[PDB]
Amino acid sequence: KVFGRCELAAAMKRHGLDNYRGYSLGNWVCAAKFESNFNTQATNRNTDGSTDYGILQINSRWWCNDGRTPGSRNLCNIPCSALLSSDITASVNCAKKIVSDGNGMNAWVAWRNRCKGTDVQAWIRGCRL
Ligand SMILES: [Cl-]
Ligand SMILES: [Cl-]
Repeated sequence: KVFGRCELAAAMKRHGLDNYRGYSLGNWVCAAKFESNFNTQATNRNTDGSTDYGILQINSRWWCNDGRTPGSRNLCNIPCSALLSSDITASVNCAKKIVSDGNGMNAWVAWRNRCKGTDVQAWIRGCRL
């Protein structure tokens, strides 16, 4: 599923991401834009043999099981395929664990490089939330 911008904002808000660990909703929308283009089905192989999955490009080395990643810990206790669903519940739950890991949203490279320090509120402008 490719979410609309405000559609994804509303889903993330309903799932409790707005201000989660102090990160306003626009941060999460911005991260998803640059990680996945709001596409739940996005996958990308990493150089180390892991793969990133879903709207927030969650990695198979620590977070989810994809059956093919060396050193996998599956800390979210979910198959990586669950992170590709049109229902973002599993991605949100796992993202909550990731953002609580100590480095906040710096865990998402695209967030640090493209969202951090910018007017992230722009990502929710116009939405009825
Ligand atoms: Cl915001
Ligand atoms: Cl933080």
